[PDB]
Amino acid sequence: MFERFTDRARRVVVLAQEEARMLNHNYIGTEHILLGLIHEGEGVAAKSLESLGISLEGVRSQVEEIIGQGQQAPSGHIPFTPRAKKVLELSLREALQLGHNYIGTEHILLGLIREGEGVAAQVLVKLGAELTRVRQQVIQLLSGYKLAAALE
Amino acid sequence: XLYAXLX
Ligand SMILES: [Cl-]
Ligand SMILES: [Cl-]
Ligand SMILES: [Cl-]
Ligand SMILES: [Cl-]
Ligand code: NA
Ligand code: NA
Ligand code: NA
Ligand code: NA
Repeated sequence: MFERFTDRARRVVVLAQEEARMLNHNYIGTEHILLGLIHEGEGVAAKSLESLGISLEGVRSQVEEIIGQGQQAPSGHIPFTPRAKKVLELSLREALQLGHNYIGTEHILLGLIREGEGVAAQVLVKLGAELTRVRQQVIQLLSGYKLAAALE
Repeated sequence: XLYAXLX
């Protein structure tokens, strides 16, 4: 639920919508969630993806090559695809399974990996970030400086 | 939640 999202995780969603709009896409899919995670730039998700060599411009290029740029930019809110909804539901599940009381960028990316079957997943693999490796990078950051920060 | 945006 968005009430439990951190400020940074809410920004991921807002940026995902902007990324769909700039591509003239009429639904926010997992590929746009991925773009929002990268565009946010500072959280666990962005750091994990950067560490595997994934870039904002590379993902944008792949989305344009796989889906195609749309024809007119939509106005207003852009609805989630069914799969993007599933990913956001899984972000909540991932936090619950870990025992966490918040939803951060880490959990959005973990939910994306857990669903594992949409355009973001296709793009990640094509660009050299295996889904299991993305998950490992996220978990390693959680076990490291995130746990350190919580203990201080 | 869970439609679009932060809804
Ligand atoms: Cl909510
Ligand atoms: Cl870039
Ligand atoms: Cl966060
Ligand atoms: Cl996906
Ligand atoms: Na996915
Ligand atoms: Na596969
Ligand atoms: Na590789
Ligand atoms: Na590899």
